[PDB]
Amino acid sequence: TLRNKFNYNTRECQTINPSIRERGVSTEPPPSDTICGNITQWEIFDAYY
Amino acid sequence: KAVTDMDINELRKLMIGKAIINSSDMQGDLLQEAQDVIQSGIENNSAPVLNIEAACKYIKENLDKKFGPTWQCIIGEGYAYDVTVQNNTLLFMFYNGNLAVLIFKS
Repeated sequence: TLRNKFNYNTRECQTINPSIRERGVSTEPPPSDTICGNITQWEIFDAYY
Repeated sequence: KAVTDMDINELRKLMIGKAIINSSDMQGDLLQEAQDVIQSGIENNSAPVLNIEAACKYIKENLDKKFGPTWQCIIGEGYAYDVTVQNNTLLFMFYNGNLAVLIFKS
């Protein structure tokens, strides 16, 4: 009889929680290509000429 | 006169500040940056006699600060190489006469 509706209100309260989510990310660097160049005095000059 | 008069010893003497590109795997805009730095770089530390070590001390440090940390650059009269490089990271341009400049980013 002492515990009333206007002597003990009863509130509900929660916090806003973001939904958990599981994702994959694979980072692969730019491809690396072998190059073979030869330089001789003539091949320089041939272009130069 | 013209090409017939021009001999190798006259052609080299006539013109030192010429520029000639062989290969160019690197992008169009990034070449314009590097080409200006290496030409100005070598001529500075060409000194009385061309210190090939001195040239590639300057080019190494410049191209480390300018772009990326592990940039490798070699110059020479004549040589053969095979060099694994990343995509669009490599320029091969030789200077007039007997100077072959290979620059790349590993």
